[PDB]
Amino acid sequence: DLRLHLLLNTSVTCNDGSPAGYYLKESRGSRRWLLFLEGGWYCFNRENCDSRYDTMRRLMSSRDWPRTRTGTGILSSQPEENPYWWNANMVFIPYCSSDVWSGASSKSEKNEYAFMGALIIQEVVRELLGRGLSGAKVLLLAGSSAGGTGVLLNVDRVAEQLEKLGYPAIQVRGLADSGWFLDNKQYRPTEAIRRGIRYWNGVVPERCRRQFQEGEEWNCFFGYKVYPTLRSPVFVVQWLFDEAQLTVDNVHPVQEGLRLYIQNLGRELRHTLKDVPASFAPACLSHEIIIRSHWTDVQVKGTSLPRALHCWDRSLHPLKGCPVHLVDSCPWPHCNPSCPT
Ligand SMILES: CCOc1cccc(-c2nnc(N)s2)c1
Ligand SMILES: *[C@@H]1O[C@H](CO)[C@@H](O)[C@H](O)[C@H]1NC(C)=O
Repeated sequence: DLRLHLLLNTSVTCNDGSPAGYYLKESRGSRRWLLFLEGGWYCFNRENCDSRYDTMRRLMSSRDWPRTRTGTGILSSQPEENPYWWNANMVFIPYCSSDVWSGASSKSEKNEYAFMGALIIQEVVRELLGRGLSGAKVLLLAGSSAGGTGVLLNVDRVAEQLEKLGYPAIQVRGLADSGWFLDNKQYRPTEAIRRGIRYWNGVVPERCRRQFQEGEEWNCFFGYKVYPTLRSPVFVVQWLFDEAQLTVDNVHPVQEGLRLYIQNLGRELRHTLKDVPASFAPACLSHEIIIRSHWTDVQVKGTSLPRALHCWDRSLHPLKGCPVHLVDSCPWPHCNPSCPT
């Protein structure tokens, strides 16, 4: 169980002005820290944010949050559930900003909602330094779905923040799960992200912003475009046939047209990962994995995800029998026998 702490700086808020926060389980004998970003889509104007507030309110407010949460998957402390980092200090950061963790805008007389995702991450890091993070050797910023995209948008800013605060020896790294999307042709959101950035006062990494420039910052929400601009090591986990990708593409006895569409999506995803040295991409139809209790079950080329992450750790000190780049080559969902049922 991880215990809730609401942020002492009450100007850093969820969508409705209530305080943001984090859940924490400390491990006194460890210098590794795992900060996980929750996912859950986003909203991009007054009307669809109002709808979200009616029936997805825990993603917009802390008023009804429970005081504890059970750590699962990579946030579990049991070695049998989490062979990778079971003895680490564990942090779960709830997603209550509806902005893919990019926003920097307060609620005010002209803004019905606050969008403070980028500032929530910075404030969590600041307040954790007084609770033991000042002694860390590695800070892994991880996340799933919108939280995986949030890793890509924020990992280098966390590294810069710790450098400027006088902690140049903490190694900052990223783990992006199910946040690597393609701005492809639909079978039957670039615009929704463009509108969202203006609504949220969204911020993107500096080098990516300089490449694409004003009005085109939406490009930096797409992994294959923002990843080459990053300096921190990032490990990319992505199902080749991601369900959120297919939903946006308007895909739901498969005939030739849809067969070719689905095979081309897998091929394109594989192509964007060809030069990503730390990656895990199985040929499955699914969505998210790293905080699932059965995350230990899937394998690519005989290597599990916890093993690949451990091999990544060793590489940051090629390794015999300890691979870090694992991408399936077979071209149809569930051609990998270990896919989630
Ligand atoms: C942060 C990006 O989020 C997503 C997620 C899933 C799909 C898409 C898109 N698909 N087709 C497009 N033209 S954009 C974007
Ligand atoms: C509180 O958070 C706001 C928003 O990021 C920031 O401008 C301010 O400096 C913070 N105050 C303190 C005391 O940390």
